[PDB]
Amino acid sequence: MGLMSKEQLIILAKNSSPKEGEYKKILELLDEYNLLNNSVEKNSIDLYLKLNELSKSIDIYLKKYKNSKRNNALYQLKSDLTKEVIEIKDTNLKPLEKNIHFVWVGGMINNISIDYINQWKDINSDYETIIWYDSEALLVNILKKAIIDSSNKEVLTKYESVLNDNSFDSNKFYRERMEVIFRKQKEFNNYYNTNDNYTKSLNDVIKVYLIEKYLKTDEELEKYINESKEVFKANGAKDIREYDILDDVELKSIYEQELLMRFNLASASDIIRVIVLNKLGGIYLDVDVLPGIKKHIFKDINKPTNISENKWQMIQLETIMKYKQYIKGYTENSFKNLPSDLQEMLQEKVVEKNLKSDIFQRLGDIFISELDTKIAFMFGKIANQVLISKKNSYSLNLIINQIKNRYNIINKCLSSAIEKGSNFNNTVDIFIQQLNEFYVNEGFFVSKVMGYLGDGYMPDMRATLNISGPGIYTAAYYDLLYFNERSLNPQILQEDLKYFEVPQALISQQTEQEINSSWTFNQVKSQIEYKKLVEKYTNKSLSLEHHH
Repeated sequence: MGLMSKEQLIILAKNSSPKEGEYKKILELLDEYNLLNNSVEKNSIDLYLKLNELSKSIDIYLKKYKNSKRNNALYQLKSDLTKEVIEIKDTNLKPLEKNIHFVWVGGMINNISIDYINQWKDINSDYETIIWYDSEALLVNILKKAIIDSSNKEVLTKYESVLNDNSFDSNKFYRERMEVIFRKQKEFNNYYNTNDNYTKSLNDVIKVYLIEKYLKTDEELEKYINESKEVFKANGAKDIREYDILDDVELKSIYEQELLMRFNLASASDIIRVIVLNKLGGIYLDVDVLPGIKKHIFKDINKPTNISENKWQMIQLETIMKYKQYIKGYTENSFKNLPSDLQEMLQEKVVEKNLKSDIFQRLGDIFISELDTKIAFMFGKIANQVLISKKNSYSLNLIINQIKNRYNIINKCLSSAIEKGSNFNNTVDIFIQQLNEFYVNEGFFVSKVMGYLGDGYMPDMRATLNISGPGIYTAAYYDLLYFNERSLNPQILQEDLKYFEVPQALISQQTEQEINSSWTFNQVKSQIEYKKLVEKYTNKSLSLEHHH
């Protein structure tokens, strides 16, 4: 079923007055949509654009004749347009390109990640599995760590005689450290643009800079580079510098601003995964996501009442790995603490299965609309750890426009702030000032991006989420469902988002590497990390008690 017919709307909206010109436009647009929906081609994108026309046509009538008796039928039709978008998205399916995309930029990929990736390769021989990396950025993590470690040492040496004084605390440490980090980020980019270094190979530039200013040896860095490239080539990885991934001059600059001025590798990967999925299609996966476990394996075992569903999945993965050894070295700590009769029931359900494909669910043939882009949910929230989309999808285009618009705003106020700012703290203050003065309409957005310059270095700042992360996907889905562009304050409910969910049957998210990497740089973890930093870099040790 689709939209109401034109004669159906005529009967619902009839009154004694003649048809207004704006009403006739709605009616002919409705006719055009319904004729479009009954054709051989039925192209999802062409149908969506016609709905967008219809939506703008209803808004024109509703604002010109705000008391018309037709408005009740017309508002109903307007509501139906959003429901119709969902129906097109889920019935005009085309086969998904059989690509599995992983992204690892900034350094060497971990060997356990290769093990996880290989589980996906084995189960989906009909898919091409690609590990995307950046051959020019293999030293970025080393540079970032060198910048952070020298800023730790610099601050802790400057305040060593006051670390146990009353005024100095962990929050003062991170504020003073952020000034040093900002300065050092500034130092590198000055070197990056000195003479002709901006046209030399980025990897060579970073290597020389690390030798020159951070006491690295050419031998040890060359070894890291070549050994990482060896792992990548041994697993059929693809360099983004060689497959025209960085075609878009705007997106390339955004990628490299995250890569080289914020050293925010999570954000840099947020960019690349969107670019490769839009260019080639398929499914993107974080390297710590494993295939889904088939529903019927453990169905007859009762989950203990206290144990969460996420911990139940951990136990299932641990059971599989303990008795099938698909990934060697997988933890069994959760399994070991279970009562022995539950261990024995879990073990039996695994040992009775013969094939790895009998336990894990293969991707198989996936059908999806050109309008769609699916996203994983974790704890009821959308997370871009898994994405599914055809190439050049309509929703990926909306997501790309969200990135470009958001970085346009951020960079316009960051450049203003850097010009007017004398240090890190007043640069941030001017940044926030400029954001509020010129985006008075968007206070929800300004609140989410305030801490851009401190993200990853300061406790309780994660602006990235609403610039390159899941926050832009919420906005893009609102753009699609309610016929808007580049919206910064979406009004979309938890129900509308779940029409975009990656089927849970396809993924196991509660893996050992996922849980290890899952963290939150909040106040308490910052205080723990600061406490260890003091003992590492000085001979003092943090008091537990405050002296009166």
